[PDB]
Amino acid sequence: EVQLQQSGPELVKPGASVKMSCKASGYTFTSYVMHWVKQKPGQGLEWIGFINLYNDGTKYNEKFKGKATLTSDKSSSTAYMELSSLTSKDSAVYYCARDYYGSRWFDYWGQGTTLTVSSAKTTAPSVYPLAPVCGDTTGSSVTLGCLVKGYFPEPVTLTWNSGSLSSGVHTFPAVLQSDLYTLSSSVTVTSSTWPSQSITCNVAHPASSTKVDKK
Amino acid sequence: DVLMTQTPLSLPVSLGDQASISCRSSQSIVHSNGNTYLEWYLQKPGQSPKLLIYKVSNRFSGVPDRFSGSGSGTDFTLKISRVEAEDLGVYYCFQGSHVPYTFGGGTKLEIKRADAAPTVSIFPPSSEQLTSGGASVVCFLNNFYPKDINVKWKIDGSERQNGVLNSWTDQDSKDSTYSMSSTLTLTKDEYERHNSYTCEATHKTSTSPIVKSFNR
DNA sequence: TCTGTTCTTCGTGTTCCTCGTCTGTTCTTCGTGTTCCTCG
RNA sequence: CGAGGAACACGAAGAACAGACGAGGAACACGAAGAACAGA
Repeated sequence: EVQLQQSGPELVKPGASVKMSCKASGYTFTSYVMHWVKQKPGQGLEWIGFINLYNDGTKYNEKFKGKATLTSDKSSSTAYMELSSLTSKDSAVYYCARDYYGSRWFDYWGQGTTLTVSSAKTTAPSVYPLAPVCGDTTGSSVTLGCLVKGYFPEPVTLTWNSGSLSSGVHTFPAVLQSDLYTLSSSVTVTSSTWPSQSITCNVAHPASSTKVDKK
Repeated sequence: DVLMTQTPLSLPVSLGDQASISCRSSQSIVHSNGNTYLEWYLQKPGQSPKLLIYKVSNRFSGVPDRFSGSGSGTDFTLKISRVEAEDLGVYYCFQGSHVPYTFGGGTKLEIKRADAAPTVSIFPPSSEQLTSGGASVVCFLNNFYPKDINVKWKIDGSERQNGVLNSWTDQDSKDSTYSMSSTLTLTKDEYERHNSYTCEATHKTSTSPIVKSFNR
């Protein structure tokens, strides 16, 4: 059981400095190399760096030299980045990595974080239940959902009946452009399940709201 | 600089057929030891990716032996047969030769199945948003099997692709298809300049584009 | 033109630290082969 | 006739030693590539 853990989501201001802590379990630390990979969605992944845990050989990429700093500590069993020269194009997922040979490949990976850059202000979301055209069941199956508008932070996590309804569901992404986020989800449910089984949309949101809306 | 060529960008695979994927290098791959060290990684959507193939054909301790690796030179292949359901995700190959140890992306798994009929529905906006001076028509068009879908929006016989946002989804775990959401967002004074609202889609099973117009 | 020195990239050789690979050697156990002994 | 214990082996498992390979940094005497303050 050699797995890794990281911190949670992070929101940062432009021009600031942010940190990464990386913990693991199982075997020793100073015998191996910690390795480190970047991922931005919709685009191929990219290696960042590596640090050996005995001599601390500091070397970054041909582009990322002088940009991010890589350190570690053995007593806390932790690896550390500090990120500066911040800008909004790197709001993405960063991945900690365990070496298997001489900083040459990777064998297991941590969970990484969502490092996001803050813009505008953190607003509470506006949720709207999707109302049918005719109301009651007027066909073989009916369609319902959830329309959410006007929120800054990404953790707007959409649950039906507090974690249920994993079948016949359409989870949907959010749009980061202009700091205007729209969430639109739809569920197609059967004809004889309308008046008793009214499935509720649920936004889980730590900075703003734990909101529940019933149709 | 390091570039990699993903000539199998996508692939047709159903549950039980074969496939071969050739990650291709721009230059040679040889090392001073005479060997090459090429690695392929698997990501199921939801969890962190893990090591699958580490040198060419030998692998990680505890993986199934059903995948296989081969090749030497500038293009390197992996072969699979009798494809299961629990090994879906995205594959990655690592460049083995040059000094900047740059990753390589763009190799994903695609489940083959029969095509699916469109499901079209229209949502006029809720009154809470109508009290705020804005409105948003929603057209949900679901169960699209291929990715060549062309959407249009019409408002009283007039073509305007303005104020329109669109939302996709990835490969479903159980439905194994796509889904489509289209929102047209304007103000309430910009709403009631016209009456009928139309969403139109271009699919391949429906040999004519599907047109749906509602009134309120 | 160089030195007192400082800020950076690449080698000439050695050692320290960790590791994945390959070859020979040795100890124990197992599906079992050679003589003695024993078990029905 | 079937099998087991004692010393050796066809092949396999756990372990250790000896040598070599390369992978990553550290230290030292010297070489190449750009520069600056003062001195001769």
